[PDB]
Amino acid sequence: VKIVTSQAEFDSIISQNELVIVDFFAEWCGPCKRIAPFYEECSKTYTKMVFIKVDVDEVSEVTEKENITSMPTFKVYKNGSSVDTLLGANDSALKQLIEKYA
Amino acid sequence: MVKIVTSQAEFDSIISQNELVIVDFFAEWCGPCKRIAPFYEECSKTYTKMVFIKVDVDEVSEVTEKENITSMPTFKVYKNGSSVDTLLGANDSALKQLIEKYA
Repeated sequence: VKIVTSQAEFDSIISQNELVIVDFFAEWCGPCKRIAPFYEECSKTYTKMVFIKVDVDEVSEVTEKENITSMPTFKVYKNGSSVDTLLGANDSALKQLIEKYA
Repeated sequence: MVKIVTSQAEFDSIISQNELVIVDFFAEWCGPCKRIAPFYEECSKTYTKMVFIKVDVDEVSEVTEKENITSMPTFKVYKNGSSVDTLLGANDSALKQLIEKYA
């Protein structure tokens, strides 16, 4: 699962893929680490969607622009725009979000 | 997509008609078991080399007593009809590791 290291790379991936999900994680956040393996797993089966990760401190610029309050946050983008957004680390909840779009 | 096994005969059959079987010993009274269910179902979709089954410890008492299941949940893997590895607890990272060890 691609970890995005810059604004440019974020803006680029989101703009030239019709379906992208982004997992806003951080190494200081336990729940994020908990759900990572499940996220990795889904990215394997739900091939209609591009899976990326963004470390909220690593790319501050993107977190402040995407307005992230709690941790983790999963946002999906369709055609370059924010469409759905889920807060927290629950497996079934995240499954339900992904299936909504693939 | 993950068979719930409802009898010892069926348990025995699957274990013996299949090269690799992983089994998730769950129960409806066990919170942890319910949490890890979606990950297990997901894994079954991708790690196709291996047959995933669930067994409810109380529904199939005879099996849980024979397989000597103490903690909940328990995942066992079987290669060629014999118990080969067993993981206790509901940890996504750990369960992945166990499955990856065989597919």
